[PDB]
Amino acid sequence: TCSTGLYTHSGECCKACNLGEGVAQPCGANQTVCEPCLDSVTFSDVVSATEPCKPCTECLGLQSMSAPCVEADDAVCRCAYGYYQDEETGHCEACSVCEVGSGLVFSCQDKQNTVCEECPEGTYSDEANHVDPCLPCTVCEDTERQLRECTPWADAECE
Amino acid sequence: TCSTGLYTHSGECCKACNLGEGVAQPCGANQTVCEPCLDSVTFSDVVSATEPCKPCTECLGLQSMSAPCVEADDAVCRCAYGYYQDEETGHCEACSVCEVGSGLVFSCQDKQNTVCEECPEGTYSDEANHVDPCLPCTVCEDTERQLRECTPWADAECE
Amino acid sequence: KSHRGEYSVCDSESLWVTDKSSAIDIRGHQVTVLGEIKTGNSPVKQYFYETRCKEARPVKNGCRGIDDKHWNSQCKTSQTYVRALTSENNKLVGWRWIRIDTSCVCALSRK
Amino acid sequence: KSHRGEYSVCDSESLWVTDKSSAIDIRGHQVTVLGEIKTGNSPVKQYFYETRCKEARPVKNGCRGIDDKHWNSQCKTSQTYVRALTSENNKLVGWRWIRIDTSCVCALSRK
Ligand SMILES: *[C@@H]1O[C@H](CO)[C@@H](O)[C@H](O)[C@H]1NC(C)=O
Ligand SMILES: *[C@@H]1O[C@H](CO)[C@@H](O)[C@H](O)[C@H]1NC(C)=O
Repeated sequence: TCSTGLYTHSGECCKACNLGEGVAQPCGANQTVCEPCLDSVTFSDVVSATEPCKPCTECLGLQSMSAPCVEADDAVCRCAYGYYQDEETGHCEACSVCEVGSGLVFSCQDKQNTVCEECPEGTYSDEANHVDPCLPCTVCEDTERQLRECTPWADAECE
Repeated sequence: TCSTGLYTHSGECCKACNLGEGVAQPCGANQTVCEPCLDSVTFSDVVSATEPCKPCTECLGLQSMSAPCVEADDAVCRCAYGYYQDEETGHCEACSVCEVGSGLVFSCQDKQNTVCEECPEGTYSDEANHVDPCLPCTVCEDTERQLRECTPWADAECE
Repeated sequence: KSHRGEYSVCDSESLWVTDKSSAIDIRGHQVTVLGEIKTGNSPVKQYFYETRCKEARPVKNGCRGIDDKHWNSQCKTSQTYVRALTSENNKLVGWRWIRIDTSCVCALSRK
Repeated sequence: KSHRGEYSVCDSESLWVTDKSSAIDIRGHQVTVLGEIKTGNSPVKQYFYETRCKEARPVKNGCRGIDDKHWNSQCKTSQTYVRALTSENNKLVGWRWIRIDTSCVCALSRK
């Protein structure tokens, strides 16, 4: 019971709304009414007797959703494909590319930018992106004769 | 209504238990009673005023399940991995293997037995199974001197 | 997954699909996919986690790391079965197994 | 399943998994997996369609069709997310996204 009082959070009197629920009617003179949060529109991640269900956060812009707003949790946004979360600021830069003559070591993903190497010998990279490693040179069988020798920026060419 | 009568299948009087439901009690004195079939244990794939829910069939032996028994459909069994349904008989033999020197063309499918080819030149197969095609021969680069030349049954071997 | 000293042969992308309205079930029929699922009762939304190929050709010929000298190759989105609350011609609401995009795999063919 | 002319780099198998009792959800917690789903009338059994690699190394060195001269390779089973009726320490029953085995893919590493 709680005739007109409100003695609150853990303070027994008024009921709290548990996870997945928010307050619809507070402790008025009557007691607190809870109502279920609406899956993927509303969430409550808190046990509280004042908190309404909160609106689901939207991952916008350079962000993607990696976990859906659900009845007890806000969505988790993460920086989208081609970007990483640069600590030394709030935001998210484009993932650096491994230029021509260079290729992938560590992918670009969380707080972590692309890590590239310059192609070691007998490998080449002829593009600039953040997803190709250095590729092994085409070697050429006695039967064909190569024009171009392999170079860090371009495969050998053959026939 | 059907006082004591039973005028049946499409003859209106007695109700029929629809798909996914079976008869609990027939037109006895009273109207027929339907109860719903239990997902994955029982099913009714028929509209009827006599038929109870039927027990799910079990895929056994040389058989796997490829569609689960559900409320309106028996399980569907097919011949397991490594076997095919042999028309000229009831059941299912082992898929033939592509012997040494031979490799896969068409996989051992449903009613379809493995189809193999003897390996064309510059390819080999050193195993006997029903899943490998002929593999291309290792060629040996200017540097290396191979002992074994490639053969349909074994790759060239190199140092 | 993640990565360390390794690369995929084919590259894939994921997404949440919130507006799927019809699908092909396991018995090969066309069914309708409900937008939600009645519970005790706050309804939960029906949506799907899907993954497909980024492209068909990560590098020049097809899949990364294939001996393109002796094989053609291609990254193909493959599907798998997931359960969905569904109806057929608006009449038989219930759960059915349906095909959705779930991975990206390399398919070979000989030259 | 598959078709004609082509081969997989890695081989997979599928199965209906009926006895899964706990999984890891998308928030990375451990959750109990209910054995059924209460409907209006009849409960429906909760099980899963899973698929995994037949083996790590289909041919001698790893994945079918890889230039094994220049790469190591391996068939790895990958997971994806599927929805499941779940509870956490028996107390918050509802739908949650969980990881299950869904495909087999080839991973490369340089020699
Ligand atoms: C206060 O609480 C009671 C019990 O829930 C409710 O039925 C009543 O209508 C409320 N007060 C009024 C008079 O509206
Ligand atoms: C005959 O049908 C009615 C309608 O459901 C049922 O309730 C009644 O019990 C039945 N007769 C008897 C006495 O079993």
